[PDB]
Amino acid sequence: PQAPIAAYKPRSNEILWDGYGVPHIYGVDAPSAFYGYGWAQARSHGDNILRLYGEARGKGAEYWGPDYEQTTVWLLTNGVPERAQQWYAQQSPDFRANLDAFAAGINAYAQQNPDDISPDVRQVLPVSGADVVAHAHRLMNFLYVASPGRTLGEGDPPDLA
Amino acid sequence: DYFTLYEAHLVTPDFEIYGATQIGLPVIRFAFNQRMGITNTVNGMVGATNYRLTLQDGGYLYDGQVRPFERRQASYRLRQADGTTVDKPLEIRSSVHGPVFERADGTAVAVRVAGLDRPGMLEQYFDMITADSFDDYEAALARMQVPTFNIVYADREGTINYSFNGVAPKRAEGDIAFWQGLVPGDSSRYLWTETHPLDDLPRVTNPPGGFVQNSNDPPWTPTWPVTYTPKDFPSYLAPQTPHSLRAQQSVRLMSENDDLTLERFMALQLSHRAVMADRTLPDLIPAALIDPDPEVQAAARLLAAWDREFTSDSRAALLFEEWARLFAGQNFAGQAGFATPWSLDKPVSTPYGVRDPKAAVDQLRTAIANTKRKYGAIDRPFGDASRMILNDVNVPGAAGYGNLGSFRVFTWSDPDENGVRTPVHGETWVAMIEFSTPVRAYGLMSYGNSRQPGTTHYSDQIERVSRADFRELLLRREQVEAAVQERTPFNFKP
Amino acid sequence: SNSWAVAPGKTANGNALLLQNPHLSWTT
Repeated sequence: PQAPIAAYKPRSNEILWDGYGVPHIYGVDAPSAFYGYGWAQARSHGDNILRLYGEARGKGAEYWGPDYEQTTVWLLTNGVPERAQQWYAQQSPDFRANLDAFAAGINAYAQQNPDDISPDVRQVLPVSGADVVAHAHRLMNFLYVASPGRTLGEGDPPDLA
Repeated sequence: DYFTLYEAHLVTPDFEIYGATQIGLPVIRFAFNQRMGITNTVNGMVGATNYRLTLQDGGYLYDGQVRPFERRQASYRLRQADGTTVDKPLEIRSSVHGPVFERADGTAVAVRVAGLDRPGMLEQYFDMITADSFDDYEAALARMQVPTFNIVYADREGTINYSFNGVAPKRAEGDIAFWQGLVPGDSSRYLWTETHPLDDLPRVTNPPGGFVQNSNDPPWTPTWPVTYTPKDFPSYLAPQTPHSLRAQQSVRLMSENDDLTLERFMALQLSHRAVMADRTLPDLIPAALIDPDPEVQAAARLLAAWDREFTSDSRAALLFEEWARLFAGQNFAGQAGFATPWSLDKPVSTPYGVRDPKAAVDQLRTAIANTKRKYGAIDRPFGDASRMILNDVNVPGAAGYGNLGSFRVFTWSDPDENGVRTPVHGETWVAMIEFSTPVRAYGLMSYGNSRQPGTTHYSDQIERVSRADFRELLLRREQVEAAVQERTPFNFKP
Repeated sequence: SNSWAVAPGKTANGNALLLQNPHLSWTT
């Protein structure tokens, strides 16, 4: 039959980054790997991650003003932030700990490297497991499946680069 | 912002995942490892309904009676130009269907989204990509917590699978177009409450043709020969519209080739054929050569000598695009110009031909003018106008628009004042994996692995993309140790 | 986006092949 190659068994927690900035995250258990993964993402994409999490809280208008307001109304009206709190509580305990670790990795990157976080997303920190669930919820159900454009009778895709 | 991908590799004593995912997601949607891997494409699963309400006496009409709205007074803060915030009131009205929005034209619309009771999306993906076997993969998929996407799977035991995945409401009538528009909001006739389980959805496993595929086409030729037809499923799951020329190429590239190597598989992915030129130039060229305008004749001879590939050195491709914009619309998806219409009975060789050659030559006349205005000439090299530019890296483009038949896609922008255009959409994360022992995998990310200011890892892959020079993906510890340039120890205490 | 999976019988070496190929915005 032929078995696969022997799985590697990490003995310490470390990110080995290669020459293209790809993180190879080794964790001694699941929560450690998810923490490493959040650290890495914060390093490579921290600012836009924090912005996105802020929006998924329904706090885009509060944090960043009128350009974020229609998304705020869409998400609050569709009850997205509160639903994310519920989905978060409804996680299995083990997976919840993975989500908590991921969020803790982001917070930790930011805390250790505050120079790398843009001023106007600093107010988003700290992030939580529930923020992670919320961003995924808004992406899947309220961008991919149900877009504001199709409900409101608008059209052209997002426009903020 | 939302759509940006990131490449990573996670290893613990109990699992290993490699691949790409949308930033902010804690699981890898485009994942593989030593055992298995998946990918995704958009299927547009119609997971929500927008209902047109009839407003009457401060409520809405429903099954013959006026019914009051669920109303709550919420609020949010709005940041002012001077850094303060003000409290803004926000009424959240709701009907039995769901939350109510008012369009600018006065239409009251209630949106009803399925699967709001599915908290396990992230965990489902996580269990899918760390599955020990295909049966475990399928049991995870079957939970129905991932509300959309075509999802394709392969593994080292030899199994492949395509699934038209998502959470689809059960309805008793109406086709996809009906349920995509405004459904009447005045009757329980159209109020769905249940959704389809996985075995109600189009799926294919280890089919006789020995491959599966999806290139955003409706799921009716996921393989060849097909294993089902549209009448085997409810008419509201997916459109029965003409398959794009890209999707037609997808089927051909897989079906017509055999004894595939990873190398050949990779070469086939670079396919950048102007299939639309194959379908139209046979009728267009002779019609155009009849025209008295010497510029149209010259345009016709330039197109006739073209090998119909979107290569960097092509002198005809820009002109051909501009003609196609008119003949088949700005999206290149229009069908009214063809002589022989698309048919599911000939799904990779229709539509075909030019219905009205004389009108098409008039379109060519206009396209010549459009081409000179956009690009400075009718015969500018494709890859001199089409460039991939990140920071100070500026490299020649190749391949192009999917609806013209290019498999590898670069949705070129409108040109600037010098005729230079760059990709707004297309190839991002591209990986090809063979589930040998050990696995062998290659990939590239067009726009690098970081977007933080001053990073050296935003523009460092695009030159390799311009030459299809793929990175070997490094999953084995010893490979990783040979390549490491930075080590970040960490420790996590809950 | 594109997606391919190829069964062992259609390959020379006898191992399945997978293409991951999402098409998304560049947002340059």
